[PDB]
Amino acid sequence: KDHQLLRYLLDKD
Amino acid sequence: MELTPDQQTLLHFIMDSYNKQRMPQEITNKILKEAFSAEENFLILTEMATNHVQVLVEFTKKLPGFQTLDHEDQIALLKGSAVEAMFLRSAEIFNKKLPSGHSDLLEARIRNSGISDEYITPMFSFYKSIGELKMTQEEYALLTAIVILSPDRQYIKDREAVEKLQEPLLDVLQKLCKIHQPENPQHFACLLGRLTELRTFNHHHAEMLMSWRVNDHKFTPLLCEIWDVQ
Ligand SMILES: O=C(Nc1ccccc1F)[C@H](C1CCCCC1)n1c(-c2ccc(Cl)cc2)nc2cc(F)c(F)cc21
Repeated sequence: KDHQLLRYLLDKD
Repeated sequence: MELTPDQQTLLHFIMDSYNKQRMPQEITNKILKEAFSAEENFLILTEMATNHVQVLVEFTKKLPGFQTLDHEDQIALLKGSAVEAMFLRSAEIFNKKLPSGHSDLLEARIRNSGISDEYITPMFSFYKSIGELKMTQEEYALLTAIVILSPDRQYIKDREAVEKLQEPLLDVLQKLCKIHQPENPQHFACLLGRLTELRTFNHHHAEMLMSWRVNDHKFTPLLCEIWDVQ
């Protein structure tokens, strides 16, 4: 998906 | 006039999060130590930019109210500010006072890093424009937070929610401008105006990187998401 790593870094922790 | 207790709390909190970035001295020490090939400098840039985005996301998540925003708007703000934040951080690093002759060697080394001359002139013009503002660490931190919380970004669904988060940071920055430079009442407007100049690096960032004097332009998957490359 578009911006998959950014979405991950934003939604983690 | 003076900062309120809530404003002081907000300022120290922003400063603490901002100070989690890679130290300017660390970066300039490597560039000044020895000259690198355009290939070596390209790899130094991609590793620096990857670490920068990672820390920028952590700084952004700590901005008051950021986590209450719509998830798609959160992505749009990060994606819309990452390149500008990198150039603003590079400008801060470039303008740090160094021993006699060091800033000249640093400039010459960056000028011969592999980047095209056509991107060199607008880049150093912006760095020197930033340098003339004689900004404090607090001003750089607040200006970075203001860049990130820009309600005018493309694809932002709820601009008012973003405005509400940016407005208290602009108020704090305005007070700091009046305190650090009372003789210059144009200082706040100057700081804000340089943000327009900052936005110009978005249009040509992809070309700036693709025209680096290297045979292969390898980027990390995270940089591919944030930069318009590969
Ligand atoms: O690492 C960098 N910038 C940077 C990135 C993320 C966080 C902090 C940073 F400083 C590069 C290096 C890379 C290696 C070759 C020399 C330039 N860099 C730039 C720069 C930034 C982006 C493009 Cl497309 C072209 C050059 N402007 C700089 C000014 C400086 F004072 C400085 F110390 C390094 C600087």
